[PDB]
Amino acid sequence: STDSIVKASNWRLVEVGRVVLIKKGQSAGKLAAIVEIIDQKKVLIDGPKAGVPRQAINLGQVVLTPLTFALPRGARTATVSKKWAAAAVCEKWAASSWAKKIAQRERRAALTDFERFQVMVLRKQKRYTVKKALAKA
Amino acid sequence: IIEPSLKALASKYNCDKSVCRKCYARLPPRATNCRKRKCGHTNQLRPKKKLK
Amino acid sequence: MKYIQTEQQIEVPEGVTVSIKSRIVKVVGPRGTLTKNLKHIDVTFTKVNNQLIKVAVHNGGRKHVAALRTVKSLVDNMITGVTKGYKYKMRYVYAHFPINVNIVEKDGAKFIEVRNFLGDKKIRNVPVRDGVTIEFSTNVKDEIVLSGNSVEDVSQNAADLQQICRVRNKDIRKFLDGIYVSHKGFITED
Amino acid sequence: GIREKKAEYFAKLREYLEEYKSLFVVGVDNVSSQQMHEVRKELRGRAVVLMGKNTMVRRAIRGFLSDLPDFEKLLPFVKGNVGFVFTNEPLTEIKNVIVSNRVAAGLTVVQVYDNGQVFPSSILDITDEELVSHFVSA
Amino acid sequence: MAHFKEYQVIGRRLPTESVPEPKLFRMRIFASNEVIAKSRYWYFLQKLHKVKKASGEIVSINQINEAHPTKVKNFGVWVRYDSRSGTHNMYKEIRDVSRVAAVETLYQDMAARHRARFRSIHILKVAEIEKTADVKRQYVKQFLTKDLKFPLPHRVQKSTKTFSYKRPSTFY
Amino acid sequence: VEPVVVIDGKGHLVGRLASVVAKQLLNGQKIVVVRAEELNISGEFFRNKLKYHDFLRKATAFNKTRGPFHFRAPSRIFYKALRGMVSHKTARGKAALERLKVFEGIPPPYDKKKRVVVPQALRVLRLKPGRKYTTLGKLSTSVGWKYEDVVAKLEAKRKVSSAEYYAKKRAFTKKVASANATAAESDVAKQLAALGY
RNA sequence: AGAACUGGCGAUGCGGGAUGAACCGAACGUAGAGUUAAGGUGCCGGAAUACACGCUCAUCAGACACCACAAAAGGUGUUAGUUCAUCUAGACAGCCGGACGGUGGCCAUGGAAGUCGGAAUCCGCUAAGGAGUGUGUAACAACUCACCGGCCGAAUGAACUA
RNA sequence: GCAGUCAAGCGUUCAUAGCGACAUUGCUUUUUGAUUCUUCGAUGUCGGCUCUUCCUAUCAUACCGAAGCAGAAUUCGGUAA
Ligand SMILES: [Zn+2]
Repeated sequence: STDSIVKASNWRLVEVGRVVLIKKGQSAGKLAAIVEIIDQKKVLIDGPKAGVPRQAINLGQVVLTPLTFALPRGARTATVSKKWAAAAVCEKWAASSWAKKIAQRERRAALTDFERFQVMVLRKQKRYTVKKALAKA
Repeated sequence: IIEPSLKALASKYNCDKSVCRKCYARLPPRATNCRKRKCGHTNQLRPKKKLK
Repeated sequence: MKYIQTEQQIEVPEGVTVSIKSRIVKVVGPRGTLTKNLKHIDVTFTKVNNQLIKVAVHNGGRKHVAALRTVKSLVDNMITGVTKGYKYKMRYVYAHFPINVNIVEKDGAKFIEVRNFLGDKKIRNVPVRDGVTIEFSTNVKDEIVLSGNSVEDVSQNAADLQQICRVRNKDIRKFLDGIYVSHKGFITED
Repeated sequence: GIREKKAEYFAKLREYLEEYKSLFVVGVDNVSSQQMHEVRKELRGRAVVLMGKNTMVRRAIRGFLSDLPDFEKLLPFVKGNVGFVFTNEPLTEIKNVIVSNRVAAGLTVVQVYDNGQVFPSSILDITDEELVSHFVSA
Repeated sequence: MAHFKEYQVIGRRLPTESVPEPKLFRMRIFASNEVIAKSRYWYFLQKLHKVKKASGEIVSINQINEAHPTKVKNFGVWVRYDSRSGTHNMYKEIRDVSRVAAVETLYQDMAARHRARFRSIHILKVAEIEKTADVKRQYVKQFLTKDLKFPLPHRVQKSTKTFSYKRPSTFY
Repeated sequence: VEPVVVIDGKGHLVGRLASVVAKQLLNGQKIVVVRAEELNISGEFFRNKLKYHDFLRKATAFNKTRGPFHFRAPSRIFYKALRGMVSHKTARGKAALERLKVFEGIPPPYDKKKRVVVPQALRVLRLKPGRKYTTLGKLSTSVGWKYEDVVAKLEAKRKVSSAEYYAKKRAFTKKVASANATAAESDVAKQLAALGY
């Protein structure tokens, strides 16, 4: 065909309204959103839903999300929480495979040996079904 | 027997050049500095002297 | 100062196509096809339409930036070659000894053959690259031409023919003989 | 000096924005130096034409808002290789001598300004057959 | 030479019977404690007037917090620094949130690009640029462009373990 | 955490890898390395080659054959590099070395085994892009090593067989992910998921 | 080689300085536990391939006081900075339009109309225009610059410093 | 002993093709000195011969650059032991 073809790296851009995960620090396991940029490696964030205070940070302690919402620059924390709720971004985050695996391993940590034996027996029964299931087909 | 057009044409390749006063290299005539590391990429150059 | 974003722009005209995948470039047009690999540069691309591409660098230094332009220029050179073609005319030069020039094929090798350079008994043989084609001029004397879509091969075999007939031990300012590039342009638009 | 030369240009512009009641913003795109001169000798009757840097045209007209406030709306029309033909003669005469006579197509009339009014120069060429349909049909 | 703080330090000659109520001088000092602050205060006051710590007195040392430690600001800093064979004046622009963070980054940057040390550096002025386009420097201006966005390519996983089983990716 | 540790030479950095291998041996893990020729070395070929040549001229002047031994082959290159990081004149160091194995390409007894990677030693991870570097097979065959082309031949021979195996396994996993979803929609699966599985 | 003050070595082990009489730390009964020193934490080697800001890529890098050396002079390599200058009354760069009239200005000649050469550098209209910076014709035709204007819109040049 | 910087000047003109005053920074330990650390209950204290190797600041040979290189010849210089 005549159609020119290219792949372009679809990167998570650093921007305003961009929601982020905290990797390190006291707010590990939390989410927040950017307000403003300072340099290549420094930004300003707030996690009022998550309960993070408005603050600057280096980006090494943080990973971007694939998610993002609409937000003007310099938004104070109240407006930030407002737009966060309006966009319903934590809801959307919960539907991630990412958050699900996270809460999964959180459970896996929280398990009790009784529950682990339960898990074992359940795996065994599931497997007994699945073997003869994947015998005929 | 040999004509001035191709004379100048060849001079582009043999004469119309510049020379390092240190690295003795054969440089583009309009260059400012020597492209050679050993002379410190210096600026002290000259033109290749002309014949007769 | 680590420029945060810079970019250059590339036009794609009608009848042309391009395919980019992991810095592996195919460029197809009427003359044929041309391929290249640019994995030795870390850069991004973007089709915006079938008429334009952007190339871009994020957060690059000075020398990192510099490659964007030459890469763009190289792409443009490929495009111009696959559409218009490239054509490099030289001229022979001599004052006493007539430079004898022919072509000759060893197992289809197509070596250019040169004799009588300054009266030498030496026969010089220069292979012909692929995709490049040669014509002796008839309307005008001693004007032999190369042409092809690959500027690299064209220019290189041309300069091969240049530097192969390099005089030794003699004041070239007087001894100007050789073969010298007079003109370079395209096959198309004359 | 050069700023005085910019001032030298600004003065003649105000000289003609004030001395003349009308002006024709004319497209001087593509007009030759010989075509610009032959427009003068025909315009030596009334009209005087003033060229310069459009940026100096706008920056000159931008400065004229204390008095001459209705000159504000020339600035949307200070674009491209264009120029003013300041004149007091009637509309269609200078308009035709600009547009029809000594034209090579190729100078048109971009805008005609007079007493804080804007004409698109199209109804300006209305010869007849427009008032009869208005007066008779009314 | 640590994470800094800003103090205002007010100090005075000792009062005499001749001259009581001497002429309170204040300074804004970037330093990591009041001790260093008082030291530098006397350093500078010695340089300007015929006074020293022995004939003088410090009236008050007060820490100044930023008024808006979250609003991202653009500072201009006028600096004096001793080189190896000379001393020089500078104006540098820094986009950061607080004066103190700007000063931290400035000392690191001058040590990096000039191998200058704190002992060698005098800070003449720190001033906020209220309006953009009064900024003079491109490496700050490229962040003031409207609706700025860019990615962070080549994300590297610092690994908890020594061994991995799958050649990771720089996608991000 | 294993009896054996099989490692790919590819994409790594020599000294980094050698340090970590050294400490792992001296803690007592048994290690084995493959595809050494695919090592990456920082800095360009010319610099690395000059450094080898300087290393190469140094010899016991009165008798060359007892002096330093200038092994060319990439395996022995990494071997030397790592021996520099060990008290190999110890019986403990000699034990640590006996715990080690190194290979070019990847022979049968390991190619059918899992083999792993060491992020602290990876070029792309550690070494900044925009920087040049060097390939160990190129350097070795430059400086007197012979058997490169053989490695290409054997490794392609292997890789085809590996591809067939992987695709065969993939079809089986697709079968699995098909036949298991039906039980994924089952009460036991629901309970396991409630438990975090 | 010879002096002043002090501290050391000699008469003194120890930890570090790889090695080392004198340096750094510290001075010693025999043992244990804890905390440090100077010094160090990729591996040899015990200790973070810790964090952060930036600089640097060397066809001869650099890598720790004592200490095991280096300069003068240079560099359109790179970084950062100072002074000056052009420029938002629109600059530079780059594109773009005019590149005229008195006028083919005067001599030179087979022809030389702004561009083989020799001699004058004048005037008009001009936003501006050289009696032309050049390609091209046998010579005109046909373009581009000097100079000026449309476009973008804030940059552009030089000399310096480390 | 050797190498650099600057360049008034030579080089018909032309500082720098090649030279280069006035100064001036360095390198080497094959000169000779200075010192006297080691050895005087003992290092066999010129030169030659024979023989192996190392250096390069290359005399020749390889490939090259520059010239006041027309050619021939010669010079300056480079990667090179
Ligand atoms: Zn040179």
